[PDB]
Amino acid sequence: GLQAIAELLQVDCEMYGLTNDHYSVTLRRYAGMALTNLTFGDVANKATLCSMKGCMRALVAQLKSESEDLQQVIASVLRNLSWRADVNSKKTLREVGSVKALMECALEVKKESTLKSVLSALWNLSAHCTENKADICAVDGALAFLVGTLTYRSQTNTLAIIESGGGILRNVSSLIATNEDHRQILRENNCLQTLLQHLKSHSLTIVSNACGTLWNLSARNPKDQEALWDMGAVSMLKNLIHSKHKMIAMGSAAALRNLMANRPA
Amino acid sequence: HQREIEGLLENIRQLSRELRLQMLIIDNFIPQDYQEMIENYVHWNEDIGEWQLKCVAYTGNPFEVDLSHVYL
Amino acid sequence: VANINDMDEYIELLYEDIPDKVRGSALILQLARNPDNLEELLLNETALGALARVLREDWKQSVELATNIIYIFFCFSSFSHFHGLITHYKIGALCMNIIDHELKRHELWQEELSKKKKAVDEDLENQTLRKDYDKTFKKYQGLVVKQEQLLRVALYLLLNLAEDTRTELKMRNKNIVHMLVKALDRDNFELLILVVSFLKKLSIFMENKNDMVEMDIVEKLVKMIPCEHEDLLNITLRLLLNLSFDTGLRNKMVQVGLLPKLTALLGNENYKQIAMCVLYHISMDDRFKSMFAYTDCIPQLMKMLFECSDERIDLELISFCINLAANKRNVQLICEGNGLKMLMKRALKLKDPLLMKMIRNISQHDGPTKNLFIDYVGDLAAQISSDEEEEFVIECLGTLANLTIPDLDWELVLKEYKLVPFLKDKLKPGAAEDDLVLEVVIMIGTVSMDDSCAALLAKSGIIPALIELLNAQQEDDEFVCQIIYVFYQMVFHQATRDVIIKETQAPAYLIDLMHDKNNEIRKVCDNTLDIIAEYDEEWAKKIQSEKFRWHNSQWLEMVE
Amino acid sequence: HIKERQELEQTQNELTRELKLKHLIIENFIPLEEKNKIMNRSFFDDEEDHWKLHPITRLENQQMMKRPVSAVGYKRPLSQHARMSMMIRPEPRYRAENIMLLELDMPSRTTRDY
Repeated sequence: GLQAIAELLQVDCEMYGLTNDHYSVTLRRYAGMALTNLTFGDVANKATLCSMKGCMRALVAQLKSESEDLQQVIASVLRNLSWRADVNSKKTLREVGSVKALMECALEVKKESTLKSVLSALWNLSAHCTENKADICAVDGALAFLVGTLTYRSQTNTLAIIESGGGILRNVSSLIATNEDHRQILRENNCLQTLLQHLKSHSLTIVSNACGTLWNLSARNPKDQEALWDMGAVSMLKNLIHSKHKMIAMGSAAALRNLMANRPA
Repeated sequence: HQREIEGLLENIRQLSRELRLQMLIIDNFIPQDYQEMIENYVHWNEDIGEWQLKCVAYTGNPFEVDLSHVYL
Repeated sequence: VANINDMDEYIELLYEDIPDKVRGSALILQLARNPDNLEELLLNETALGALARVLREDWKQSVELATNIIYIFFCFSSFSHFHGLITHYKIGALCMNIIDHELKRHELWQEELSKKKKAVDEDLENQTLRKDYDKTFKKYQGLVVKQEQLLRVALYLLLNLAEDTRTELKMRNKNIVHMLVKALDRDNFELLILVVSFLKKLSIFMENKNDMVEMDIVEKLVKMIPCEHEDLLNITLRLLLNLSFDTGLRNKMVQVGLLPKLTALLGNENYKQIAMCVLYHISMDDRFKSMFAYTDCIPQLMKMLFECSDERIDLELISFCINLAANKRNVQLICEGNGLKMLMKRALKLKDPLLMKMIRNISQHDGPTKNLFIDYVGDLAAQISSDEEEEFVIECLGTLANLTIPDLDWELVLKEYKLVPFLKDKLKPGAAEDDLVLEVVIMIGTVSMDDSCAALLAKSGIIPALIELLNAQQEDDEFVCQIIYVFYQMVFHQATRDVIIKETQAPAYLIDLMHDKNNEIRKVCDNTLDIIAEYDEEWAKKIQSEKFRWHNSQWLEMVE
Repeated sequence: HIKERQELEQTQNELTRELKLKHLIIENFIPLEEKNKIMNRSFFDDEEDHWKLHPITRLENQQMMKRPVSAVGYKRPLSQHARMSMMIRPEPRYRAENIMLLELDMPSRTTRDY
């Protein structure tokens, strides 16, 4: 059934391309929901779907369609494909370039649900290998929007999208820690200010993400270190050392360690 | 409908008993002043149906015998 | 018999005919057996050299020629200076491979004799079974007897060279102890005793012990300590005494089953000291103390403790008994048949602190041994009034302290005896040494389960002394734990609760260290403050406020 | 009936509202040990329709706690001075057990027979 649905979807997308016909959109809706339902929690189904290169080649092109519901469904499908994927599936997902088309599409996404799906799929993919982080950092206007989701005022008061944005920023900040340009465009929007406040946040996931980012950015540069020193990060980073959650503890301790090595002299 | 009302009343009674017990525990642990201070740092999210506690990441929650020295 | 009084024409025949080598060796044995001929034999040059030369290869086939190895150099080896000539002629090194390949050939003989019984299916008194089997058995018996004697005298010369540290180090380099333990499997008294004396000589040093530990010795000596020869048991027991130091060897001893035979030897012999020392060393771990009481140690220890007439009873028996008393299974047997009464009588007829230690260790237990102690409070309390030095009063005091029966009313004891003023005086930091004061504190705690003494304790001014002691001895967790436990004792008796709450700052000192590093001190503080909170609401509010300023301390610091 | 059911459901919503308040406050600010202590102590009174506490001193199990074995880990309470004296001095006065230090059996003179 899964293979039959994937085959029908890929042949439809090949024989019609990017079309605005309503019936084709509804058929692709059915197919996408079917794949998301069928691939949920099935490693074998995920591997089978990721073995079909034509399927995901058809899928990635759908991100550029005018219907944002198609964007959201393709994002969910790529989410469940990238979640705990094996080496072959991760490499195959990287090959079809889903990262670039997903993250470009997020800039054009207007609906909250579609943006949540796309950013969550990016968060799942961003931990696979450093190449995904490279593609994320290489899109024009990429980091300037990644920082913009931290201060997102959600319509339904949900913290899913901000959690996704913090996770992506933590994942991709390793390359942000090596080049001055990315750090500069981060400073242009006062990213550290929104990162420090995330330590006091209502959600524990947000605190873990902020600790990871503070670990990554504060290392190996004087300017961000003294900027964090001016805003008093040392007090809240020291208070978070003994946390029960592993990621929070390591992030806070390491960030305080990097700040400690640069005391005024 | 009588059985439904009786079950609803029983649920009310159980919930009241449980929350009274919880207030008991909160009285023997947390003072009233800091019960009030805590209530100013918590918010209700109706969409998710759960509380929100700011700074949720800051809450509190030789005599062995050794005779090995004898040999050089 | 050919008795001679001269030399030559005897060592001359020792390198020209194999059958007469053995007769020449016997003649040399007879010549060297008496000591007055030793100097003449030594002065006979080229005599030991020829013996060594015929000795380097003729020790593998006849066995009877292996008599020629020693019994002449033996009497030389009884003197110190001849050891230099012994290293000159290198009898030790050749003796090494002598013993080694005799043991190898003994195992070879064992395996051929064992495999020669496989032909029992058809017995016909011929080469298949019997006949030649009888001949092999006979030559076996002769060869094994003579070779056992040869090993006996060879390792005898080995002991006579073992006095030197360097010579013993060279000997231990050659891996002696392996073949030494292998020779222990033989059945003949004298060679075994030489083996065990040699092994005891090596057993002081830890290098030879480490060469010993890999191969089991204790299992081989298990079936041998019931042997009939006195010097054998003496030196074997000394050897086990040297082997008890190592912990691993001692677990070997316990698991093999050496304890019953050790206790049997401790029954009644001339081996009291050595067997009892070994048994005491085995006792020094908690696991082996329990195996004693299973009809092994026997209550006879109490008997020879009761007989011994002197002002100071011997240290060994009292130490063994004290370490037996660490365990309830031994302690129940100790007090069987009301031995505790004569234990009192001995303890009190003279100042013997060691028996007091034994009965103190008896009294640390919940069982009926505690119940019997209720009758001795006056007899103990008489000597509590600082009468016989300090090393005596501590034991009596501590023995009384561990006597915690909630039904016993102590106020009679405190007013007749026990010197409540001296209890208060001892709490002064500058009064006495800290162990006595700590024992007094245990006393103050253990007199407080009785309500009648609550008013006395409240009036006596003991609480200020306890508080000053806690302030002056807050560093060590033992004093803090025990004083706070006295406070726990003494709060809920309705008379000292008021004093502690309202007159003294004790609950503040309980607040300060509610959550300390040690689990027990914190548990006692928690239970005492829980008991305080019910009768007093202000300290309850403070009890919440503190430890709320500690439970969420970083939280509050971040808000501030 | 519909109005009564709606009012009752509002009551349930507010009840679990404040119940979750208490649960979150406990799960963030109150340890598990003290929760267990108060849970063991407390008991509900049906006559007065409110929760009460059994006083410790008035509990039925008035059997009193058992004295600590040692705060330093020994078999009996032990002063620091006693531990120091155990370490330095051979005096059996400060020890519960293991009071005698036997010596290694020194090797005697080798003369037995034969």
